[PDB]
Amino acid sequence: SMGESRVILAFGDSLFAGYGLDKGESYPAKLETALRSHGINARIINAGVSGDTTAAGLQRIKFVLDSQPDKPELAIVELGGNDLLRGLSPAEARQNLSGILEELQRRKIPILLMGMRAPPNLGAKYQREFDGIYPYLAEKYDAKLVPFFLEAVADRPDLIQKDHVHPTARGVEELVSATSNAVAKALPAK
Repeated sequence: SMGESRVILAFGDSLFAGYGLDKGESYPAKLETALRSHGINARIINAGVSGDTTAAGLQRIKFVLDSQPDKPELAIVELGGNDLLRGLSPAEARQNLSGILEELQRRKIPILLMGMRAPPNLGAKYQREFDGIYPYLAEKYDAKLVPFFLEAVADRPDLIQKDHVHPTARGVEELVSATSNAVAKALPAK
């Protein structure tokens, strides 16, 4: 094919950075290769930063854009999962994401928003509020939306890395039942 590659900014968190994966296995790298099958030669800027919250993304969006030798022709924005992990306000996440999208819109950079979904641990009230920020933002900022970015792995635990293992409250009881003898034995008798 003719011509320089199309520049895409992948602006996100550990899901773009490729946490736990080897070189070339991250989503932006594999997406770049897959776009060849759509007739596209892309250079995807991997601006994923592990642990980035929406506020962290807002803090760096201008710097990331100003650092580019070639202006992005599309920005893919994938943030909010870390806000969920910290239990942070969904309203503040929406406000922070709004600031990111406003900067992209100012520069006339098209936006694709990757929708994030809350797990049931925080409760239905928080989950409904968090999930709704993405369709709201896509409408407000004329962005295309992938409603549920992680949908394709949602029912596939075999496709999810084993790393953090946080017991549930019932899981904690299981650990206590298995380890209390050892604790009692390690404590000097009174």
